[PDB]
Amino acid sequence: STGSATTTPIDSLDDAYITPVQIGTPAQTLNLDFDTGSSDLWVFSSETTASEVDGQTIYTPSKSTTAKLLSGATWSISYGDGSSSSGDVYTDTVSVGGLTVTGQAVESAKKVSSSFTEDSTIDGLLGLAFSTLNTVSPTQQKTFFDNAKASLDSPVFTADLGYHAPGTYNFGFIDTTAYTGSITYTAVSTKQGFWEWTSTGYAVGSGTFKSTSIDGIADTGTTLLYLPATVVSAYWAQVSGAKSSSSVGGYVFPCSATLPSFTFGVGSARIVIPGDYIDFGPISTGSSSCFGGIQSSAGIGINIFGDVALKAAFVVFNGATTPTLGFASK
Ligand SMILES: CN(Cc1ccccc1)[C@H]1[C@@H]2OC[C@@H](O2)[C@@H](N)[C@@H]1O
Repeated sequence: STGSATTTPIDSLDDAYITPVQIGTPAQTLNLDFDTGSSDLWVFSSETTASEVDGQTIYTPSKSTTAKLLSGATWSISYGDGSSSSGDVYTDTVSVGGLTVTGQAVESAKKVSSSFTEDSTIDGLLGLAFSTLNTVSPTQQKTFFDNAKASLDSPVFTADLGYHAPGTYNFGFIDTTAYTGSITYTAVSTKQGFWEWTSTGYAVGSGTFKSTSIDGIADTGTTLLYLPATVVSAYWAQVSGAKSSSSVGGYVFPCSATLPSFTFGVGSARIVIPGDYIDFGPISTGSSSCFGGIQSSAGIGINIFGDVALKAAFVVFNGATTPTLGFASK
């Protein structure tokens, strides 16, 4: 089998991407944030505290003839940005872009933090990291990808995120028309449950490439590119007037600036992030200070190749027995 679904930015800044997902019988379509940095599929639901729902589409398991309570199972997750959610669990039929999994754990939110409530366009998350990170207790549950894997033509999914435009998540096949040149594959460590890999270095604009190992994770659920402070300082030093602002929470730059590109290494290959991708606009409406798309990872504990990096590439998440990651230009 295969699946193919379009993923769409939630706003004009590409802050996140939503992908339609069919849950239950008859189908209830929810728009979920596909997140290669976590491993829970959870949704706003008829069980979510009423005051914490503001415009989201909810899953109502009582209206699904294939929904079954996973008795005794609960979940609770806290993300790196300080957001959180928790609840109980159903199993149900879940389809993404024509690919169907029966008996998928659908984690029903009873509680969500303010950041989720305030985002009316995101009806839940669909985790695509390794199932070892799944928070369901006392019986850990598998991701949609893990459940689908044996049935897929190939045990892979791909992320093809657009810049200020829709893109595509494919399951079970590699669309050879979707990228230019060749795909360069690189080793993955699953020791922390992430798609963790090591970039071979970086360049700023037309500058010389710096060969240096940068360990990080491929995370579609993170908006920006988080890299070591040395790297990030070298980038913003090429933008007149750019500075790190404690009050704002990162590097800002004059909105009148033209941003340089940023290149990162994948083995001997190079992925170029255009400067425009690194612009996240005025810090507040009408401000002439703009927020940077490359930020320091120093306060995170891990480097994160988020959407700013990933949208510059065609990315293969290879879930073979020994997983790997592939990057191509496009
Ligand atoms: C749950 N977050 C997305 C989100 C979606 C909607 C509202 C608020 C936040 C992020 C969070 O920031 C980085 C990391 O954790 C990421 N893997 C996760 O997807």
